[PDB]
Amino acid sequence: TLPGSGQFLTTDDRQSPSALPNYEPTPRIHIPGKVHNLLEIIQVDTLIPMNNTHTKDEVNSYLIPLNANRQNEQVFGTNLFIGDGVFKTTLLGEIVQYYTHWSGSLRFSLMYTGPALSSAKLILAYTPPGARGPQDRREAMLGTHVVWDIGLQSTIVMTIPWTSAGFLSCWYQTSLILPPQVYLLSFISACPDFKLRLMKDTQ
Amino acid sequence: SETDVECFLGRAACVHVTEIQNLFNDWKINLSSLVQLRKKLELFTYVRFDSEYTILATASQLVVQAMYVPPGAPNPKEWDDYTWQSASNPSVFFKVGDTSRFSVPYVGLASAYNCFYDGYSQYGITVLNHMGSMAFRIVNEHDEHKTLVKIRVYHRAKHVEAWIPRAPRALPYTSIGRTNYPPVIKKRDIKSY
Amino acid sequence: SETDVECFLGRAACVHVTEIQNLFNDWKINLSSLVQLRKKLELFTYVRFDSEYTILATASQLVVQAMYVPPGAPNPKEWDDYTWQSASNPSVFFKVGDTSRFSVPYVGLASAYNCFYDGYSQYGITVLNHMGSMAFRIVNEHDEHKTLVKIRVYHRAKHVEAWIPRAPRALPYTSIGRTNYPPVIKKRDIKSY
Amino acid sequence: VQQITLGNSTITTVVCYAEWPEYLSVCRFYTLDSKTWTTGSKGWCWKLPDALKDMGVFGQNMFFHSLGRSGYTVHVQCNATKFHSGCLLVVVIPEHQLASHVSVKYTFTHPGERGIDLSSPVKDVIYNMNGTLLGNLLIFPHQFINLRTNNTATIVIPYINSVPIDSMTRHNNVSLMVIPIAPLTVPPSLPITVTIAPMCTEFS
Amino acid sequence: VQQITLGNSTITTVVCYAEWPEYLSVCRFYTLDSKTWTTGSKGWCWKLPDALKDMGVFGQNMFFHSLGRSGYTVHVQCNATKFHSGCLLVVVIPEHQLASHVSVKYTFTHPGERGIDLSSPVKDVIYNMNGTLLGNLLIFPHQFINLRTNNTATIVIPYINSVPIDSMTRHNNVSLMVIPIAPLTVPPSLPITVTIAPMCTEFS
Amino acid sequence: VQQITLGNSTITTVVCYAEWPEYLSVCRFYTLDSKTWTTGSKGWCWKLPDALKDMGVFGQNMFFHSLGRSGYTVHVQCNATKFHSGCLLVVVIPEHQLASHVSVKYTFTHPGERGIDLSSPVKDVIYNMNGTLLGNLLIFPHQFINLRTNNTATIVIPYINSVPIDSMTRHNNVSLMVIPIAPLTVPPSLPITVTIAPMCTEFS
Repeated sequence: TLPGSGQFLTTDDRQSPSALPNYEPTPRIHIPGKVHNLLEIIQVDTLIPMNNTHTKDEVNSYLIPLNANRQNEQVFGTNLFIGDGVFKTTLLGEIVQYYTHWSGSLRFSLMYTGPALSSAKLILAYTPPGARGPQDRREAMLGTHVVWDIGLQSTIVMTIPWTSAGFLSCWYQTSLILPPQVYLLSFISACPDFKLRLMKDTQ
Repeated sequence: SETDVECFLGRAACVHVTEIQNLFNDWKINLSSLVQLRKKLELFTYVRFDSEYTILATASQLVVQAMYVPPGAPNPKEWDDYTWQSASNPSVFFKVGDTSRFSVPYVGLASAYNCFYDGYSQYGITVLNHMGSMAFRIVNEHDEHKTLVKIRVYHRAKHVEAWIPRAPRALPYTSIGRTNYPPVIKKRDIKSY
Repeated sequence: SETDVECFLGRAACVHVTEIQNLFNDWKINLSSLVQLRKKLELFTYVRFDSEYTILATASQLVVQAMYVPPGAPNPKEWDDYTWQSASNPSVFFKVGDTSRFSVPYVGLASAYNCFYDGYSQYGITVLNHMGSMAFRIVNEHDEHKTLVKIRVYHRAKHVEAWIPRAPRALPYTSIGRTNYPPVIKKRDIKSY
Repeated sequence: VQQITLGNSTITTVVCYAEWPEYLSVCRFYTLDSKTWTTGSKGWCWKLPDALKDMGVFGQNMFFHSLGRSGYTVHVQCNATKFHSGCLLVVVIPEHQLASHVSVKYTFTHPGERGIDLSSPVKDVIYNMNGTLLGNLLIFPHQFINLRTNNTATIVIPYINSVPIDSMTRHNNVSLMVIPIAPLTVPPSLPITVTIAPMCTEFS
Repeated sequence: VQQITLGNSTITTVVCYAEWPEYLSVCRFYTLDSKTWTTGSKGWCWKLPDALKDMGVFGQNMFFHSLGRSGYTVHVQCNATKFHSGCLLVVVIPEHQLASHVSVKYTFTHPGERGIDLSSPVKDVIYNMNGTLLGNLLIFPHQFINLRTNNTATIVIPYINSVPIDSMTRHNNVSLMVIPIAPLTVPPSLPITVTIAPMCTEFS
Repeated sequence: VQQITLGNSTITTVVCYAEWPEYLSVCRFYTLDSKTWTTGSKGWCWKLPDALKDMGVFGQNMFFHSLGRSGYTVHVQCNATKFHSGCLLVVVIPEHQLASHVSVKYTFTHPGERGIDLSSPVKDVIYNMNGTLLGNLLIFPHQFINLRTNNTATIVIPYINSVPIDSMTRHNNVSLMVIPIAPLTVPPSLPITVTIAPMCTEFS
């Protein structure tokens, strides 16, 4: 017998004698919605509780408030820590916090729910890791951004570059023209290139 | 390959930590007692896997019988019951300090075990995810001193399959088999990075 | 064939000699604690090998749990912590007097471990050569006497590869992970044979 | 185009889990009581097939035969002008175990055509009736109804259960819930008409 | 359709003299401060390339190299609902010699990103800053922005100069002006967002 | 022959680990302050890419992008007549962990273009800053500059690091050191001009 014989290594998956070798279990049928890979379900976009400034959790916590008669102010702003803060309870931070290293591309989306008469221009500037997040509309517009006209197109989808932490700000280019409080809906998902390794256990 | 369900739910967890005397304990097989395994199981509605128990018996100051009681067999009521000797209850005899290992097939009645059941057959009392019961007894006789044999059962789900992904659980548990709950989203302002 | 790096660095060394009580010790895996292994490792800048631990537990006047804690998992703070039962921490159960044996893959973050890092991420504090941590506990319960189980861990580097040969170390060490030093060339005259 | 005809009825007008309802008669549009989405509504929950327990031949055959198996096409309509705003979240929750406001009593887990108005089991919309945040409920088949963008939402639910046929009176396979995320802001009430048409309805 | 992507930036959305900008890197959308078209606005004037003198790599390379040569695609956006009226006149004036409110001082002929608000060189909109009536300014490449009809106006300006390359810091090749002809009547302010993207930008 | 031209610059004039720098613009000769090899000099140490942290476009792009990856061609010149003697040891030390004169502070491990004059971390040349004798440092790519035999030394350093790209501001990949083994004996000072040209410079 070689060293380490008669030990029980919990990570050693071995075949074992069945205690009921004759019992034929009930046959397996095809139930719909099988998930083979967790990268199948992080592809689905889920709401971000971005308004953590609320003291209790409620559906309003999924709503980023936007206000009329605001130009050059900041709408929202977030870090990309996928284990604490605002992302810890989303589907991304709920599966990501089971592992240690998350190398993969993200798809970050927003949806405007205001009235059909309202319109606004928001700057979605993406600051990569290593720089300081913008604190005014000009540093953000001088960078990488998409000019999304909320009045025309109610939904924008932005592909965040491969990351393997960077900042994200929103600014009013023009004033919000109101009809004669509005809310923003933010969604997060993962691109199909999102790997996951060293599965851990939170305590 | 670490994100596959065969690897995510299929890791040996300790489903029960008991302590026997030289007397017995029965335990309904319920993997949802572990909030680390329960928090992984509740991201799916149905999950079907064959079971695999590795049982480690440790003394504290001998032979350990590990009996898997299938659905419908009577559980022991005394240490000297006739049910301990029933031929349909499989039992494994191993020494204290060693470890036992066996596998039980899919003993549910549906095509998968029911992690959640929206209805009545007791909203949570369902017989579809009942895998049976485990009884343990130190086979000895009037030993002049009592030695407490701590038993550590390690179950590993193999051939894991999952369906109907569910929302992840944010809050703790209060009961077994019921979703009854007693702010998880921590407060930051909203514009500050 | 004895000068190959698979044979020069790939020999089982005892990386830690501890003594437990019947209580625990955690230890950051650092092969550079051994000046015989450190003097061999510092002739190369980066070296990448899978690990292999053979653990010998000896009593002195039982079951020994050898848990490899991967990078990012919480270390135990009490002997009765919940972290001892975390399903992601692999643990091997073996008797005192016997020996355990397992292998851990390359758990560094770079393409090789960093034996030297010219910069900051603490000049020596780098997370690239962190292989995790080992915790050991004698699983027993209120045993009426305390028996000290000396544990001898033997690590053997396998699939050894090395780069950037460095100058051999002539002087002793003063700290862990730092090259800080406190005449090695012995005096003869220069013309005398 | 806009006149989906099903049986003897006619009405004027997102596949769940990409699995179309299919066999191993009663397919008609049942139009429930229209809900009033006020400014202070917290949501609605319809249980299926329990929501159709008294609706004609479907509800009768639900009680006559014990085991049954039926699919659905759910039309949820929030008719509005081009000045109205707001968004409703229509989610389908398989085996929606409720948390009580001890087990939850039968009269509320099986509320019938009226369903449970969450603004009146536990009615906390933030925890999905189970201690899970409402935002992580987006893994299920959904669609947003933005009066800016849309006015109809269609959810095709297949038969999702662990037995091929089961007693429809003691177990709800799926539950339609409609939860208002952005509140209705209007220049103060708005009707919601939900019409449930069972498709691929099987019996013993 | 409506997502013109230029470089690392992305935005959501009349060739001057029918001469496309062409060579003898820095092509991105610069979104200036949005102007407020009030009921009493008299106009705006942006100088190019002076309007881009501090905007990142374009404004830096404008000051590093003396001679340069750049074309532009000018998007002027007056976002509005279907109740708003009014029309803005976007004209491009080559070598727009201004008339003083003696020569005109440098701080105002080269106003940068802010430009000159004509409602505050001479600011009389009736004489085009030069003694010529505003109505005869329609010979230049223009487009009307009628919120009834349109909401965007695009002006493609080529490099119009008498030397192949010239010092960009002392001479404005073209000047964008936006002059409100019909006043804004609404059931009392409306933003204008101007985004200038340099194209075919050349240097020494 | 003797006029290696690189970019807009022109100068008048041993592959490390036999691995040529190669990709997975900014390639020009940067001529540092000439060092004075006096009779009592103990050596010089240049950190790369930290030695180029403020030198134009190379030093700017070093601070703008976090991750970068660059190779080098290092020319070290000790111009002399045919009466001068002495030899300098040019060595390249990957991940040159210094020993302090507790960790060594950032201002000295990252000294920039000036480097560390070992005649002023620990400055003991006998222990290579790490407790290893200077003589065993010959395993690294070197060349002797004997004014009797040579006057130039060229060291081609590839990118030597464990990650394909890394933050250039917190980690020095390689360090050029020039240590005088035979002292300058002359019939009492001699300049050393070091010109570093980055090649195969990559960024994020």
